[PDB]
Amino acid sequence: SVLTQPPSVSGAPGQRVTISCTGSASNIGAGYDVHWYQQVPGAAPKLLIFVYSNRPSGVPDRISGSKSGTSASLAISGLQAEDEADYYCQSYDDSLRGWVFGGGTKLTVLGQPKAAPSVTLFPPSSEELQANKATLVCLISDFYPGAVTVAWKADSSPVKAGVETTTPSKQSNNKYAASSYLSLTPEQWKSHRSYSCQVTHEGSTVEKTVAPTEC
Amino acid sequence: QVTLRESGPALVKPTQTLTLTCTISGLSLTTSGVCVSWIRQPPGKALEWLALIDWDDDKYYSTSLRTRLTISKDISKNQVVLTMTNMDPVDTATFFCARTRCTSNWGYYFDSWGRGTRVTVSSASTKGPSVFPLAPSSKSTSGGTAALGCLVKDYFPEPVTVSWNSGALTSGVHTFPAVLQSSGLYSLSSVVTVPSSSLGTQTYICNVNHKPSNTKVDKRVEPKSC
Repeated sequence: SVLTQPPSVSGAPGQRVTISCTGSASNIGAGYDVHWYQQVPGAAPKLLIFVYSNRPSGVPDRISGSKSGTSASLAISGLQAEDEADYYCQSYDDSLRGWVFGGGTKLTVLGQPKAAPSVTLFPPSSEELQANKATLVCLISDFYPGAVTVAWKADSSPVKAGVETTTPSKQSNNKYAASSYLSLTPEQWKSHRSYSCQVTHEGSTVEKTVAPTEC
Repeated sequence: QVTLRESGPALVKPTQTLTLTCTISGLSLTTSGVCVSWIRQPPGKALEWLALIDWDDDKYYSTSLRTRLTISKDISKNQVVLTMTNMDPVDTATFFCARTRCTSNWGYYFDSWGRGTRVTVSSASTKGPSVFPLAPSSKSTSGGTAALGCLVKDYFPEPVTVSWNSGALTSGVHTFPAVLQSSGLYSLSSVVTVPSSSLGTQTYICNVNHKPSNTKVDKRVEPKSC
């Protein structure tokens, strides 16, 4: 994304959080207005802040916007349960000649203890290799807030192609779960020293690794 | 009271052309200063602006998708139409139309949004899953448990169900939500957390039932060996 947001921000009721939106000289630095949108899961986005800091009808003043340099920021004082949602900054970029959004920030209003994910990574099965296919399976469970980012590596090199990752969904215990899958040829799987799944939960990145020589 | 409502097909097949319609009420598309945009949102991903049309017939497009898009206005019906050519399953997304403030005295932002409409790009083919064992290690862990499972790959449509040992094993079972893949097929995994001490002696079988294709699979999951 041309505009960069943290994937997750969280606070308890009554706390203040801020969401940064970092751009560049082709958008926020060029003076193109920054706006913010709020999106409750299940619904369409709504305008929350326009021209940096103006609030539409119905948006409370504990929600504030600002701009400095190549960045913008959304502050929410006094978190209320209704603030739990995804938030997007938006501007214009004159190198791409188009309206651009940030990647989005899930704001969780904490209602239970924070919990780090359990991550399990499986290599391709011998049966799948015998069908001339290979899938790595990265399973992520029991985490709260319900927001993660997943990346993959072959040896030490980032791998972007062949990646399919779910959005976090609520479990019975009201913690969250997600999964990510990496599709490879059997030849790639056998040719690298190892492959890793990297799971980032509020700034904490844990990496699980599997190798074709692990038996 | 400006309102916008999207309409169009829920399902489109690959390479086909998608036509979406935005009906605007309470505001005339002929009025100076009135613009409307289309924005898409792939499942679980960020918003992405696609196109804008103004009260002159001025048309603006994402520079990355320009050659696939056309935006048009039907003044008779007060509607803005999006056409997007050569649909692929990677294009599955919710599409929104939004009244866009469009002029220097106001700003350039998405003021009033439609509710959105989901377009899924997929074939007409039902397809059952391939099921593969996710073998557990017998290696020591702090907790004395190991995870084993079954990968349920490349099926369509949802749903699928997974049981373990014909329903006799329910404790420690976690069947994950499915992923909709770039191919337009689904995959999911079901894992069981079991005692490592049992890996040599208990049998574990996952039973997959994909009722839409009438495919049933039993797969024995055996521990890793060397």
